[PDB]
Amino acid sequence: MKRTFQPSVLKRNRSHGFRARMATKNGRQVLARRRAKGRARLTVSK
Amino acid sequence: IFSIFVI
Amino acid sequence: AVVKCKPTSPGRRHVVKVVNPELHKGKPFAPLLEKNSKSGGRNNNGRITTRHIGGGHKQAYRIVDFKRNKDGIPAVVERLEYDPNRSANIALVLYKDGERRYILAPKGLKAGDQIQSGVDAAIKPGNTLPMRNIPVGSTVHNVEMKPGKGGQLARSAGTYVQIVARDGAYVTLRLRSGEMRKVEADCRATLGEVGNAEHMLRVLGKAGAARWRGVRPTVRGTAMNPVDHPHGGGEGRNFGKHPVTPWGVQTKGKKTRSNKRTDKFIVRRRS
RNA sequence: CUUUAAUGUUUGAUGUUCUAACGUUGACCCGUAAUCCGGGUUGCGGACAGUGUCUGGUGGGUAGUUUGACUGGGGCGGUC
RNA sequence: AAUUCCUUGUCGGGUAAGUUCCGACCUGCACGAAUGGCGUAAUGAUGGCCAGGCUGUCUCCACCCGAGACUCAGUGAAAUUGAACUCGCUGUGAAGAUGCAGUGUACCCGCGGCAAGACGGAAAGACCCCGUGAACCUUUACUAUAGCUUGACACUGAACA
RNA sequence: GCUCGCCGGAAGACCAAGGGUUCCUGUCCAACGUUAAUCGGGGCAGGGUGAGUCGACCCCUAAGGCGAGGCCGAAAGGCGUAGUCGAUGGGAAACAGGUUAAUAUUCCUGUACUUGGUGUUACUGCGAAGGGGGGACGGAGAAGGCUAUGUUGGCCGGGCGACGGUUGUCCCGGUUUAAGCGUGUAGGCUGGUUUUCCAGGCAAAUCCGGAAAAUCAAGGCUGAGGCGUGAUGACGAGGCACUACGGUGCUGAAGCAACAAAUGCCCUGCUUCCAGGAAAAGCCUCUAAGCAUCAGGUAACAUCAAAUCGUACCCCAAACCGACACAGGUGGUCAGGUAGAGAAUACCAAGGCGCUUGAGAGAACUCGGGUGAAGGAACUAGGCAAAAUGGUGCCGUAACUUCGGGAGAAGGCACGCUGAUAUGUAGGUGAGGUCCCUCGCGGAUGGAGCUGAAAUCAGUCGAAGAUACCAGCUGGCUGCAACUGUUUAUUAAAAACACAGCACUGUGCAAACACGAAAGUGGACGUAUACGGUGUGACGCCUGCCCGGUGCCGGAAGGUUAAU
RNA sequence: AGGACCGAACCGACUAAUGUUGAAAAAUUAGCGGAUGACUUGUGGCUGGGGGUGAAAGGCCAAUCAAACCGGGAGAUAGCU
Ligand SMILES: CC[C@H]1OC(=O)[C@H](C)[C@@H](O[C@H]2C[C@@](C)(OC)[C@@H](O)[C@H](C)O2)[C@H](C)[C@@H](O[C@@H]2O[C@H](C)C[C@H](N(C)C)[C@H]2O)[C@](C)(O)C[C@@H](C)C(=O)[C@H](C)[C@@H](O)[C@]1(C)O
Repeated sequence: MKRTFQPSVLKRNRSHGFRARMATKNGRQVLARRRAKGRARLTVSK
Repeated sequence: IFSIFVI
Repeated sequence: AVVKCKPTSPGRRHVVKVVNPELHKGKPFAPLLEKNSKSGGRNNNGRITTRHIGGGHKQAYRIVDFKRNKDGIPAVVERLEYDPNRSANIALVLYKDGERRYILAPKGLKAGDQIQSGVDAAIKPGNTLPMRNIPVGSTVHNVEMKPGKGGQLARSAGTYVQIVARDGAYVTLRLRSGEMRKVEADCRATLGEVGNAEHMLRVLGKAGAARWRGVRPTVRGTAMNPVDHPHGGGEGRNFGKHPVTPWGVQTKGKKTRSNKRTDKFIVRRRS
């Protein structure tokens, strides 16, 4: 049957990508936390 | 147990 | 011409269409169209804010001159058109200066008749005029409320307004609602009743007829649980509440008009 | 140095009139090739409307809670 | 009767025989007129009842063809499990015993079969109650409150009566 | 390699999405593969993605997003103008063939085209972020014209048959060919041309729009396909070579006609209907400021530019979503023969597969199928399941009915094959020949050739001719719900929800009402024949009494009553 | 002409058996409903947690729903085991 993950990069980037993340005070805090955590992929982009 | 049983 | 349908299927059995033969078959006057694009009853917040709205056919917007400024110049009504955006029909017009416009379509309409606006202008169906200059008792349709503003009263199929008096700088009108409202007299007001009238008599006949006019189903209060709506739960029908809107204010008689800014203008409310 | 009453006031209640705060989701003008905003002229409305503080009413629309114990299971009854 | 407790009410019909069904009666425990009454052609993977056809549904099961089950070769799981040298009966016993008493029976060990028992496995019961437990829902429970509404003062002025 | 079997509206073929080297070649078999494994989508190494024309980038915008200023908000922020982004839609242009182990409309051969720059030569009013035109649009239906495509004959090449026959009215195979350029057809739409004038198109306009006349009517767009050319080209049955036995070279016949024929194209057409059917740019035209020898504009020829990024492979799946090499889910494209109404179904072609444990046994039981004496629902909660019905034509068909229905009610009869009517008919198609002519892809007449149902009569085989596959069971009484529809993704599809119809009630527009501290937005670019809310639920006949309670509407008196 | 009829694709999910450490955390097989419409479908957009959406089942809001998930208050409190 049709399951929950129906991949699509356009939507991926638009919803979770760097710039999207960057477009909101909290989206930025998202990055900030991940940087402080020393994460190797801030936001799974190209 | 349920609840199905008886009762 | 109102016409029953033969029951070659349930949900035609009951249908009753209005067929207007003298209505322009074919495409409308292109340069008086702009896209309309549907609302889905939704806010600029994305929040359904008027329920029961969705789908329906596509609908391009006809412009329609409500103000009626082209005073002096006369025009001729080329043809009568169907408008999806309203109950009434519209008449493509053509003033002598070569300009085309969209008027409503008073009961007389009929291609070839001659229209004109302004303080001069024949008292005759279709001609717009300050009520300053329309004889008390006329049956004047699409009426302005603020002089020069637009025309906002009696625009629906078959509607009309009756000028009953005019002391001072003011006129008192008899709105179809039966209200008695004063209006500034300097207000434009096109002459006669508006068309279709028969519009009233269609019967639609099936579910789809509603859906494809962009109306979505209405789900009764008491068909839902307590959390959804003040009505019902009950283990079997049940009610036992004074009826209310899904936000708790009573329907069935509670007036809900509160203005004051505009009470000066209402002479006598309807019943 | 007045009640049976009335001219000058400082002051409430009501009714008319005015424009000058205030409204304008009328019209026109400019910023400006701009259905936002602002400025301007003007018509309409006009000390109303609206708003702030205070205040009586209404208020399951929304929230937090309470709704006893005994008991030959518990409830109902009875008891305290 | 989607409403009738008493109830398989009573009468009529259908059956050899009918607590259902069809038609009636009215004694409606406890129908009733837009939380609509009574009807209704057509429609319905809708509920109840009947008949023809049909038959392995049944009397009552037989044979056959294929896929497993069985044997060999290769690969190779699972839940459960205090420890096991893990029989029957009658009785005792935290009250339904493989394990206590008494007694009967039984050479040691597989493989294929079957599920009567291990109060078999699986989920720290939902029913039951209990906790000065939780949550959502209700209202003429209590206390508040957004909203709606009332007046006063401010923004707020001038006249004449 | 030879048989055998399975899919063939797929289990074949091309992609998008998604994956991201899974592609190809060597090499290895530990781990991965539900077994072995010499094999692999597995390890290691090397190779492989070639574009002015396909696509992205790009121009253009829809929904919607962002948003200088701005309005609003304790802060964070919210909304929105000018704009600026955003394809799921619009926008210039390449085709047939060949070649790589692996890409190719990208490389090669043949043959083309698009738009700009520059130059030459002619000829000319050029010119906007502006006006107008166009682009530009729905559903259903109806045929006609036509292609793909098929069938047969002719043509070409090959065959003379492992077993009676096959020199023939016999067998097998092939018979394919593009863009481009020329032609402008079936057929669609539309009266042209000139002069003058004008409150419109924010300014301007010669354009569009409007008003007059004036004169010929045949002018103009649009346009499948065919035909010519492209093409002495290519492809090509089949041949001969060699091959390291996978393949690889070379050579090369005919290449016509008739009939049938789409759901494709003509057709963004035509007819009709109501529910009334994006936007913007490219393109065309118009002028303003502006330039007037200039610059620009138009044409012919010549030449130069067209970057960058994608291009392997899987793509109804072992490569994507499902933790798996998982009986599931996954949008678009193509579509042959025989029978058939058919994209159903059965058997095949092209092509692709036999599903990554097998080998034997022929027990109980379980799963899935086949047949069954006599009986025929006795089974059971219940005919659950099985069984039966099943096509086409004609005959024929009850209550009731909203006059449509009920109806495929029910129930009958025929059905194959052969001959004849008729060496092949009714019909369809249609070349010659003759006349006509604005000579054409015209028209009229013309009937060869081709194609070819159904009927009847006569005869004939089987137990059986709708012979397989495929393919309604029917009727009677009754509750409920009018009906099509919707629902508890994953124990409830119903009598529940919805529905059209009905009623009450609110709402005069800065509407009621809803989201929102607010700005604002929806309601609606609507306006009482409208909109919200509530109940009821097609239709038919109808809907009685009670306002004491609770609520709502009205009520300028009086009693009680807040801040002050 | 039709929320018209029979019936594939496509969309549904009425019955049964199988399966229940599945082939599958809802399917398979045989039957079944709709199939020009309130139809069905690809791409992209908007709606946010006492909030959304809901032809209404307390349905759905990523295998989670009478108040989603992640982190925090946090070692909530637990007269109970
Ligand atoms: C398919 C697969 C599932 O099986 C079924 O669902 C069967 C059909 C249920 O019966 C179904 C059907 C039925 C009839 O039970 C037989 C019904 O009464 C119950 C409630 O659910 C069972 C057995 C239920 O047990 C029963 O639950 C009762 C509370 C008590 C009973 N016990 C006293 C013996 C107990 O065995 C229960 C809870 O699901 C078992 C727990 C452990 C599980 O959740 C496990 C994971 C099951 O879901 C399952 C095995 O995976």
